[PDB]
Amino acid sequence: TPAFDKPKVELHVHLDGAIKPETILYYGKRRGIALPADTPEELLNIIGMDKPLTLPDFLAKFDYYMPAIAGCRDAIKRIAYEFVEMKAKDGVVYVEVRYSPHLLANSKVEPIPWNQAEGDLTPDEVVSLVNQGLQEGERDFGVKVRSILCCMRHQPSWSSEVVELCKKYREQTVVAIDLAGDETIEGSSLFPGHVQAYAEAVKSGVHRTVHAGEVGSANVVKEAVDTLKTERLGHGYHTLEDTTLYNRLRQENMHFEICPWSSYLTGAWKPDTEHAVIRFKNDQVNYSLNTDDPLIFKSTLDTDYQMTKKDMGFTEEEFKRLNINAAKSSFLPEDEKKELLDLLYKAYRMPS
Amino acid sequence: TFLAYAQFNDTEVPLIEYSFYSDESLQYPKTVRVPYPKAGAVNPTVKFFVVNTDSLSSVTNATSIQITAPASMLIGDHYLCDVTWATQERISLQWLRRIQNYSVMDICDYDESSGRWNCLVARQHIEMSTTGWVGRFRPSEPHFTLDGNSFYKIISNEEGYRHICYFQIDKKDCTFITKGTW
Ligand SMILES: *[C@@H]1O[C@H](CO)[C@@H](O[C@@H]2O[C@H](CO)[C@@H](O[C@@H]3O[C@H](CO)[C@@H](O)[C@H](O[C@H]4O[C@H](CO)[C@@H](O)[C@H](O)[C@@H]4O)[C@@H]3O)[C@H](O)[C@H]2NC(C)=O)[C@H](O)[C@H]1NC(C)=O
Ligand SMILES: *[C@@H]1O[C@H](CO)[C@@H](O[C@@H]2O[C@H](CO)[C@@H](O)[C@H](O)[C@H]2NC(C)=O)[C@H](O)[C@H]1NC(C)=O
Ligand SMILES: *[C@@H]1O[C@H](CO)[C@@H](O)[C@H](O)[C@H]1NC(C)=O
Ligand SMILES: *[C@@H]1O[C@H](CO)[C@@H](O)[C@H](O)[C@H]1NC(C)=O
Ligand SMILES: [Zn+2]
Repeated sequence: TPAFDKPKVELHVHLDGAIKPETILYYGKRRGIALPADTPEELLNIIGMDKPLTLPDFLAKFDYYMPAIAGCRDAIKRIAYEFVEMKAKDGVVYVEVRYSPHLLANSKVEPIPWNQAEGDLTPDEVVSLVNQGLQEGERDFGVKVRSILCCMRHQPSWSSEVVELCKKYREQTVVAIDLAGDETIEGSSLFPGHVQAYAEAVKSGVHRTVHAGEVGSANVVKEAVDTLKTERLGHGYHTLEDTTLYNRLRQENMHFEICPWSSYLTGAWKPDTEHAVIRFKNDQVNYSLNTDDPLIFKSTLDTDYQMTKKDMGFTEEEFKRLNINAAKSSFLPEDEKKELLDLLYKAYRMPS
Repeated sequence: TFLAYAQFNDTEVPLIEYSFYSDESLQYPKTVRVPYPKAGAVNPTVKFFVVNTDSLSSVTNATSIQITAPASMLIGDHYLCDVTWATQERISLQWLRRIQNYSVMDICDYDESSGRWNCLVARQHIEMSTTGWVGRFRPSEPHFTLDGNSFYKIISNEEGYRHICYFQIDKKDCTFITKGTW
């Protein structure tokens, strides 16, 4: 049964990690990019985890498929569209999607990624294609969709462009800047290229979220809020290791993008503990339920709601209010945030 | 200024083969073979490019700029089925799904700072049929006004009659300027 069969809101999901096996498989054959399988279904297994491995083995899954997609215009605009559909197939009524535009380009890229040759597709045009792939999904599948452009932790060089793209494509669906990749790289959060980008984000009105606290000290979180000035937090588990900061964060109403099924599988949550979330629920904190990389997790957004309802006795009353929260914390103009809430309040049945 | 063109990839389109006999001087019959997709077989695939003939080099290979199909078209087989220039810097394209009851029009503008073609999705125009296929044999061609902000096009009305409809580049509906039993 559809664990929570009402409208939902999703804020933390990577395009990178929400692709269709079938369409990876298609571009593999078309481009002659070698692939570790031939069934669509056999492939979801080789790419997917069900044993909760670790962040090295997780990032290794990207290498199986990404060479087939990146640098290929036809493919990008597609997955962006196909993505919106899979969101509509879950409860979702509004999504924010993140990806790194550099990770999909093959021309004009600092270290040209995925060991692919030069080089026709510039990152500026990847972003452009994506928008259009999403616009065409929003229209067709009937879920409002905005995008978040990722900076990459190990690449402060890029992060300047990222914010600049965020700026020019603010009309075409990009609403925020993220920073993913690797927390545990020493003093990443302070790299001049990164922080100056986030400075320009604040300066230019570009909203801000940061991957932090997932597998990394509470201090990574501190850095993100303080110098980076993040409005929202990706994952953010191990912020419960500093009760001062944690309680001042609840005070200042910080939003926590939570990825339950993700945590289990990344190993960022050791299963002996209560999940970082049950506490968040009990502390009445501002948080949302997300899926992260549903392709690699072999998951739908229902998997993350199934988990919290079963494993940790989440009620529909809770599910309702965290989605209200997600909507409140969303990076929409004031404007549409009002009507997103309206849609939500009406569906549920509370005062609007 | 610009030369647009289509590119067709027939790699996996099967071949029809038949004998050709020629003048009786030809001792062994020639086998003609032709990429030709019979019903339900593998079709060609298409791509679309525009090149600027004014900035041609003779020291550099020409930059051809691709305009991808709409995403709705990309999820399966499709066709490029009409191209019609609208202004000096605006080009309109019509795509059609292999199941020929759904088609999409793109309207693309030259982008000075990028040097590629922007196809505003806001400017798309979906066209479809529930009772059959789109167009008499294909989607009809648009005729634009001089400034290229609006165009006329023959589309079937709801009584089922083909009449001239009047479109605004970004407004999603159109106005019939003729009706009747003809
Ligand atoms: C017309 O459409 C067809 C699609 O059928 C297409 O022909 C295909 O071209 C792709 C792209 O080149 C071919 O794949 C290549 O095959 C060769 C030799 O077998 C490979 O060496 C190529 O280079 C790769 O080699 C390694 C692969 O792991 C790596 O070194 C690296 O990743 C290289 O990319 C590449 O695999 C493919 O064989 C055909 N498809 C078939 C099966 O017919 C053609 O490209 C299209 N033409 C145009 C203009 O679009
Ligand atoms: C034909 O149309 C083209 C496309 O608009 C014109 O080319 C532009 O010329 C003006 C200069 O007057 C510039 O603003 C643009 O940069 C040009 N576009 C480019 C880069 O091709 C042209 O004026 C027209 N007439 C000609 C040259 O025959
Ligand atoms: C242009 O392209 C062809 C084929 O890719 C190549 O052989 C030729 O050397 C190129 N010319 C220049 C000027 O680089
Ligand atoms: C197109 O026609 C086919 C056959 O009747 C049918 O599968 C489908 O509903 C139609 N699709 C659209 C979008 O009209
Ligand atoms: Zn993430």
